[PDB]
Order: sequence, then structure tokens, then C-alpha cells
Amino acid sequence: ELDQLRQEAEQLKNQIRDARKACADATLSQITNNIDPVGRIQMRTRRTLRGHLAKIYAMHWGTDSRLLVSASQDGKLIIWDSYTTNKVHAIPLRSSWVMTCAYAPSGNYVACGGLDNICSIYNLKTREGNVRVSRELAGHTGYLSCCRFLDDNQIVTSSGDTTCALWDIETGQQTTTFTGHTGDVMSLSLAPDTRLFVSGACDASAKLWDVREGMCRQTFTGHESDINAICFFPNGNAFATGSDDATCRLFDLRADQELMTYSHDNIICGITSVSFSKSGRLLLAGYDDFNCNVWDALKADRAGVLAGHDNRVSCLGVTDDGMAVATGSWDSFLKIWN
Amino acid sequence: CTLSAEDKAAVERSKMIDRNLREDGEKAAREVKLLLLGAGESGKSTIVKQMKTGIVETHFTFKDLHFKMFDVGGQRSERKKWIHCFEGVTAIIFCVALSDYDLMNRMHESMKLFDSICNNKWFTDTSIILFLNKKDLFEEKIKKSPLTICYPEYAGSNTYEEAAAYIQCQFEDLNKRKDTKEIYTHFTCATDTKNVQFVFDAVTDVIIKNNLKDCGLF
Amino acid sequence: ASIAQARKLVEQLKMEANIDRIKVSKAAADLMAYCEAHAKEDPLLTPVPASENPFRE
Amino acid sequence: DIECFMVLNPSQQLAIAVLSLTLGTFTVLENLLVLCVILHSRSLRCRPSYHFIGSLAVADLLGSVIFVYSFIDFHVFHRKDSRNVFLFKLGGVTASFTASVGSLFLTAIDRYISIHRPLAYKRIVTRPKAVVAFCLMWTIAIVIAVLPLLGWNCEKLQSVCSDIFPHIDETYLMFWIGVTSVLLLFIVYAYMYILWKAHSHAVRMDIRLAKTLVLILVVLIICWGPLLAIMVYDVFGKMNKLIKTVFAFCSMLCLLNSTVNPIIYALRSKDLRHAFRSMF
Amino acid sequence: VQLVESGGGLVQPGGSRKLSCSASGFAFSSFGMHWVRQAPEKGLEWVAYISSGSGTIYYADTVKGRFTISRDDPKNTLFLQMTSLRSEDTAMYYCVRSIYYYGSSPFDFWGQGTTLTVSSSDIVMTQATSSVPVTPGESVSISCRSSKSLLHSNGNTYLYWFLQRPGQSPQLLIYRMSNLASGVPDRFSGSGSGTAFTLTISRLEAEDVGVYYCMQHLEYPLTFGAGTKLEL
Ligand SMILES: CCCCC/C=C\[C@H](C)/C=C\C/C=C\C/C=C\CCCC(=O)N[C@H](C)CO
Repeated sequence: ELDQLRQEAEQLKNQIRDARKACADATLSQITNNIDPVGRIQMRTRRTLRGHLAKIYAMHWGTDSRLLVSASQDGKLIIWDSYTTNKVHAIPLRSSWVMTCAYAPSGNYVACGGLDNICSIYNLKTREGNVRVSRELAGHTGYLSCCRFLDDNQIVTSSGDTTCALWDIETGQQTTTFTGHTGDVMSLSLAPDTRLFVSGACDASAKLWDVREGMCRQTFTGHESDINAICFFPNGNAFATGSDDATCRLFDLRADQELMTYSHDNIICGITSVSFSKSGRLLLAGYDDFNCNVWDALKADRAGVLAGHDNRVSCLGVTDDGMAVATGSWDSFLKIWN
Repeated sequence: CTLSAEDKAAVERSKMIDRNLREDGEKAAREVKLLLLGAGESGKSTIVKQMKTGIVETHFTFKDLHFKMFDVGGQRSERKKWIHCFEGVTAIIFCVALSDYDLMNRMHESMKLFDSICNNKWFTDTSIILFLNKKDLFEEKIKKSPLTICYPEYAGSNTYEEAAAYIQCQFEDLNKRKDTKEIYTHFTCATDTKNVQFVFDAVTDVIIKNNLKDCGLF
Repeated sequence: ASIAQARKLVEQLKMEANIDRIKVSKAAADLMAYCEAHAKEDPLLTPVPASENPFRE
Repeated sequence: DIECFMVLNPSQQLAIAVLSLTLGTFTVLENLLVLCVILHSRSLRCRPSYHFIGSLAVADLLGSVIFVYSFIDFHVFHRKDSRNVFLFKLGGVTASFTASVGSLFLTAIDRYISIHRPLAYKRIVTRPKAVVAFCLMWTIAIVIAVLPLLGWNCEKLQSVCSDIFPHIDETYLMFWIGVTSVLLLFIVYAYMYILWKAHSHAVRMDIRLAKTLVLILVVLIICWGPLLAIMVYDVFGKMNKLIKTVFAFCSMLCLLNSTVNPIIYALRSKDLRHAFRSMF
Repeated sequence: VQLVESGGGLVQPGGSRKLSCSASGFAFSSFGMHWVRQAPEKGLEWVAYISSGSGTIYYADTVKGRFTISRDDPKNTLFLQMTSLRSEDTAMYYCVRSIYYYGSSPFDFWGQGTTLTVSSSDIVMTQATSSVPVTPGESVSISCRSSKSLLHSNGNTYLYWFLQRPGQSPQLLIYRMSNLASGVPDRFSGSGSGTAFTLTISRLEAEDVGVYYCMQHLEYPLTFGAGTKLEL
């Protein structure tokens, strides 16, 4: 009755594995030889943002690369001015349990969410001189993990239950759903063309989705524990993942398999966040041992360290122009490095 | 000064925001926060009614002291991902039903949950308040059914006091950490009016010891 | 119950076996060409002088 | 004259030198290790309670060094110096001792505040307030020490010079003796109240707190009684060769407090011991 | 959003008067406020200013020690007390809004104004035209020159353009060199450099007729420019 279907699934998996194995002609390290290394990289703190009285959980840069937004365990969303360190806006939240935030690419709206299973959208530019709640989106059954704007009227979300969704802000209803995971979805990343996105769950797997049709395209495996971070290559044809194994990995789409892994014998803790650099030559990772590491993307070499925090590093980000790097931590302080 | 007439106003605005944040932080540090755990069919609703969607909230006051209670029993997700958010609470309240001993086994599930929570790495130095509910039912069943279904090794007498002491010591001997934290046990039923007083006493003791440890006098 | 899930799994696993794949050499050479065509504009690799830095002080 | 005050016999001189040298070395070594452990730990550094311990260690170090140097110079080599340099050294020693007593007073106040208002202990005490009180205390100590050089000098005015300290009038000596006693009484009353309240609440902690507070009070009284007794008698009474000899030995007892303060306040804290073990 | 202004009337020389303004429709407690005045036929003139929180106050050199300005945030009112009124104090008074943070637009909303009659090292902004004729559908340009560079080290050029129509209070069009306000069409444009600035209109309708003013915000006391009237 059902044994035949399971045997067919096993046969298909074996066929896929053989097909992938046929394309592997040469490893990345072999090609990336006779190329001059990058050398030691030294970067200095330049700013320090203060005024948060709890642990910081998320942050996001603005498209102008001057303004910032950050969230904390206390019910507060603060917007910063990078160059002067001035505070522009402080927004109070109804629920103190928050886990993610986003910045609209136009600069008119912000988004928030957490353990309450709701996504709140706030309007920044109005005619009364205050910030007010513009929309509340509900329908998930688990805590929200991430959210990202596509335009002024579209947003995708990820939930603690095995599902992602696409919303319509005007009507407040869901227009598409993505269900192929068995675990908890922890992160997602959008493509530069805003046509595809990738997800990572607690079953040690990653998936590639199509926004319009709403179907999965490819699945990637190789990790041994939960995946907590994921990011896109600047070109848009590869991505990087980080898990609890204390290792990072690089995956390719056209080849449909893994390319390289970044690990060190003296690192035994998990990874909380991952980011790339303009031109995609440096990979920045945040660890649980109060530090941040810089890796060469084309080589397994480690080209620097970033140690200025007294607790766990929760989040990090790079500007669209590529001038500075921002990091947050559980010590309640955000820093900017250049 | 190298500042135009329009940046000083921004500085003043930022300073007024800082003042507001300070006042907010000061007003939020005068409340005592508690986390309520326990498996289903334990008596959480009874105690909640005796004291005044995802996570749930509750507030009450006693002797000019304000308590907030967090209930997280409606999540139904991986607990290793969002439980570190509660690191920092004053204490934890655990509910267990004495009646459901003969009723794989509910008592063993409660013991497993208690052991898992007590020896967590985020709750190393947080005390625990244990409530044992439905004493009358336990005293109405012990006479008919012996206390050997749960513990085949039991070698005592079919008496309420001895059985209650046996259960209490079995629950109390699961904490590997003995010097860092202490457990406060209490017996209650469906009709009581002195549980909030017990909570108040335990909280005052915990706060005094924490203060006496921050100042290095211990 | 157990039939619908198996059918869905088989169909989904059947649509992922028709993709066209290229050799790892070609995929590994385009990343190297991209990193070489944009190396002249990357502030974090080559620190620019202290005049264009908006975070100098 | 500076020749009349020197009374120590040739036999007594040997003891003063050996005791001062060895005891002084322990004072500097103990305070040095304590300062580094509270400087190499992020957890200890943030706490606004170890700042007072570090201040006490620094004050004890400076006082020990200055006192040893001045005492050996005066009572071994028979060095003769003008009024200005001698009064400068005396002011330095006074500044160190006053700073040490002030640090002890601040620690006692912090520990009293903990038990007085258990719920409001954290709200009241804050790091900037600790820094403010640390700098105010040091500034007032420095001002008190420097007061004699500006004016008021017995040699530069008409008054009765002191019988133990050349070129010192019998008014500033009393001033120091009048402020030290008040601070010590507040440091004995705070601990008495702490013990009483702990006992009242307990009716395990009582045994521990009593075993630690009795030791602290006993050490303080035994170490600060004899010297102040001789000083007060001096001001109100005559001077004899016997009184001069005992006072010289009593100064030696005061330096021992700088070598016992770092073993009670450092070891009785478990966090400090854990940090020291981790560092090793 | 509205601001109503009370008080005003006929006063004898040497008297005293009180003027009040009531706001409704916005967060009155997070805005700074100004007072401006206009003589019967002359241009605009700044008077005084209050910060948000009443932590900073400024006055014009001609009213120092004679006028007082105050605020009341729970009741949403603004007050101006005038003493020892001269014969040069006859004018129409306006109350103005201003909010200061990165990327804001000050001087964006004005009041209706009240009339008061009395019985009988500063930058200079100059305009060298007036009563310029025009026909609908054509393109027009207006010019302005200052007596000092308005360009700051941070890269901002502080210059503002205002339009007043017959029988109406002024309205903001450009709240900084090359920055269009909200709700105003795209016909208007502004450009300049250093000490020379210009405002250009592609094509004008019948409603784009009035008087145009130029203002600087580099430093106090916020001097105004002269008017430039357009005739159909
Ligand atoms: C100004 C009052 C605070 C003064 C500081 C408080 C207490 C300290 C522990 C006491 C004395 C300062 C110690 C050494 C200074 C160098 C020489 C002292 C020679 C005077 C002398 O010893 N005279 C007797 C009779 C003969 O030996």
C-alpha cells in the first residue's frame, strides 16, 4: 500500500545523489590557488550607542546607510543617527517579547514581531508628529523569527511552526504560503532581484522558494544541527549558512551542491549571525564566545578578529555602500567598526 | 562650537528622549517577575483564580509589593529556542497534582519535567516554589488504593502523612545543585487563602539572600 | 492519511530530479571573476584615507 | 629640637627595622595581587562594591610605603630636615591614613544599605554615585592633609607645639583624633545593626554573619585603640621617656591593619576567590 | 491640524496687551514655536521663539526686555505678553510651527493671524525685482542674493522659499535648497550656490499669483528677504 511509495522515494533520493556526484569535477580550493591572499585585517571601533537597558535582539540598516533601527527585551524600538549618535525616534511596544525587526527600503515604515505570534507595522512619516501603529498581521501559530519588506505593500514572514507566508498589508490577509519543512524556521534572506528567497529550519535543511508560483525548487543538506543564520552572495547565485556545529558552509544554486566549509579546531560554540561584504570577499560571523570572526570567502583562511563585547553577539550588519559594520550583543551596547 | 542652529535642537530632542527612557527604566525595576510552569491537569487555573494567543500575563499586589506572573503553556514549540528569554526571573512556580498517582504515568511525566527544568543551565541560581494540590483527593484514594503503583519499592504505611512525606522527599531529591538554590514546598487544596503569603515570604527571603551575596558579605 | 503524505513526498521529490546542472568548475570560476571585477571599490578591504571616511571622528 | 624627640635605645633600634621591613613587604604584595584580580575580571569590574576594596588597597599601599620611608629615615639615620619637608611627609602619611579609613566607612555604609532596604538596595546605590563619593572623599582627605603647609604652623605662629611631632600645634592633632573616632563609631554601629536585623529575620545566616562581624569589629578595635589612647593622653597630660617608647611601638601596630584588611575583605568573598582560581 | 489666534485690537501708546494661540490636531508638546509679524504693507519680520520643553528662548533685538513669550503644554496654549507698546508695533501677528530632527521640514504650517493697532552683524537678503508681469503657460524665474555664504561645513545650505496669496497666510514651497515640500506640485523648482539662488516655474496657472519671500536659517535672528510680486 505505502511501502512502494517509500521505496520509490528512496530510489529517487539515490538518483539525485548520483546526479549531484556526476557534476563534481574539481573542488573550489584547487581553482583558488596561485592567488595572492588578503592579509591581516585590522578594524577599529568608531561609535558606541547607549540608552538600551536590556538585551538587544535585532537590528537593520537603512538604504541611505546613515540611519539604524534596533530592538531590545524592554518594550522599545529605537532609531539611531549613525554619524552624530543622536536619537531620532523611540517607539513603545505593547509586548516586551520581541525577536526581529525590519526597515522599509523607502524609509516610511518599520516592522516588529516576537513571541505573541503577530507582526506589527508602524508608520514613520505622518502629519501629527507621532509614530502610530499602521497594521497588525495575525494568522501564525508560532513565534515569529524573521520578516523582510519587498515593497511598500508586500512582506514575507517566517514562523516557529513549519510554514512561511506572504502578506498584503492593505487587506491584512495572506496571499501565499510555503509549507515543506519539519521543524522550526529560524531565518530567511531575499535576493537582489526580489524573485526568490531561501530558508533554514531546525531539521538541518535549507530550501529555495519561488515568490510568484509558490513552489519549492531545491533543497540543501549537510549540516548536523540547527541552522540559525543565512545570507545571499552579492551576485545572487550562492549563499552561506551557519549552524550549532560551530561551522559555516557555502552553497551554490546552479551547481546544486556545497562548495566550501569554514571551521576551526579551537571553536566549539554555535554561530548566531552571518553577513557578507561588498564584492563578497570577506565573510563576517558572530559567535557565542563574545567575539566576531572574519573569514576569506575564497579560502579557508581567517583574516581577522573583532573582540569588543562582554557577552553574546546577537546580530550584525553591513551598509549598502560598504563603509562600516554594526554589531549588537547581550551586553546592551551596539558598536560600529571601520 | 561648529554646530549650526539646527543641530542643537536635535541634541535637545535626543536628551529629552534619554530622560524619558531613564524614567521608564526606573519605574519598571520595582516589580517582581515570576514564571509559572506545570503539566496539564495540575491546578494552575485554581491558583491563578486564587491570585486575581501566545504567552499570558497576570498582575497582583500584596503588602505594597507588585507581582507579575508569566504563563507560557500555550506555545507548543521547541523550548530550547525561547526559554533563555526568561533568564532573570526572581523565582519559578511549579504545580503538581497529588491525586493523579494511580491514574505512561502522569506522576513520572511530572517528575521528568521537574528534573529537566530544575537542572537547566540558564536557571542555575533561581529558587523554586513547589505546590502540591488536591490533598483531600489523595487522602481519599490512599485508603482504597495503596501507594505501590507508582513506587513498587515503597515499604511504609497507608497513611496520609507518611505518603505525603515520601512524595515530597522523592520530589526534593532531584536537584543536583544544592548550594546555589533552595526549594520551598507547600501543600494546598482547592480552598485556601494563604498561598500569596507563602509566595511573599519566599520572595523576601530570596531577595535578602541575593542582596547579601551581591555585596560580598557571603 | 498515510497515502496523501507519501504521494506528495514522491511528487515533490520527482520535480527536483529534472533540473539542469553545470560543472563545479564553471560555477567556481564566476565567483572568482566577480570578486576580481569589484575589488577596486571595497572600503573594508583597502582602508581609504581619513578624508572620505564619514566616521573618522 | 629634633634631637630630644629621638629616644629609641641602640638595642630597640634593631627590632623596629626588622619588623618594619618584613611587615611592609607583605602589605605591598597582598594589596598588589588583590588589585590585579579585580582588574582582570569583567564581572568584578562592573560591580560598584569592589571599587571601594580597590581604593582601600591603593590607600594602604601608599600609606605603608610613605610611613616606612619616613620612619626609617627618622629613627635610623637621624636625618635632619627643615620644617617644610617634614610637614610635607606628615601630610602625606595623614592623607593615606584618612583615605583608608574613609574607604572602610564607605564599604560599611554600602553593607548597611543592603540590609536596611532589601527591595530598594539596587535602586539607591549606583556606579556614578560611587564614583562621586570616592572622589569627594579623596579630595577632602587631600585638603585636610595639605591644610598645615599653607598656614597654622606652630613655628610660624604663637602656640604650644606638640610633644610627639615637631613643628605641630596641639589642635590639628586633635582634629584628626576627633574625626577618626566618629568614623570608627559609625563603622561599629552599622555592623551591630546588621547583626541584630539578621538575627531578627532568621527567627543559618546568623551563625555566619556573627562569625564574620565579630572578627571584623575585634580587629578594628584592637588595632585602632592603643595609638589613639596615647595621642589623647599626650594632648591632655605630660610626656615621659616611657610614654615616648610605647608610642613608637604602637605606630608599628597601625601598619599591621594594612596587612590584615586584604585577607578579611578579599577572602570572605566567594566571587573574588572564583575569579582568582579561574585566572590561575 | 489647526492653530487659532486670539487677542488684538486698538491700544493707546504705553499700554500692555496679551496674545494667545490655541492648537488642535497634533502633538503640541513636541514642536517648537515662533512668532512672526507683517506691517500693513511691508514684508515679514521675525519676533521670538520657544523650544520644545521651554529650555531655550530667543528674542529680536528690537523687542529685547519688552516682550515675553511663554507656553502651557497640558492646556495646548502659547502666550505673548507685550508691554510699553510704541507706534511701530502696529502689524498682523502669526504663530508658526517647527520640528527639528534629521530630515524634517520646519516652518511648514502657519496660522491665520491677528491684527494689532496702536493709536498715533546680521546677514542681509536682497531681491532686485518686483511687479513682474507674466502670462499663463509661460516659464518664470526669480533670483535672490545674500551677504554671506549660507553653505555649512556639514554640506547643508539653509534657504527657504515662501509664497503668500492675496488675503491668505504664507505657505512653504521649498524647505531647503533643492527640497520640495509635501502637497505642492512639481512645477516649482529651486537651485543655487554660495550666495546666489533662484526659483524657477515651468508653467504657471491662474492660482500661482502672489508674493514670494526668501528666508535664511543659518543663525538668529532669522532675517527675511524682500517681496517679489507677480501680476497676471
Ligand atoms: C598629624 C597626625 C597624624 C599623623 C599620622 C598618624 C599616625 C602615625 C602612625 C603616627 C606617627 C607618624 C609616623 C611616622 C612619621 C615620622 C616620624 C615620626 C616621629 C615622631 C615620633 O615618633 N615621636 C615619638 C615620641 C618618638 O618616637
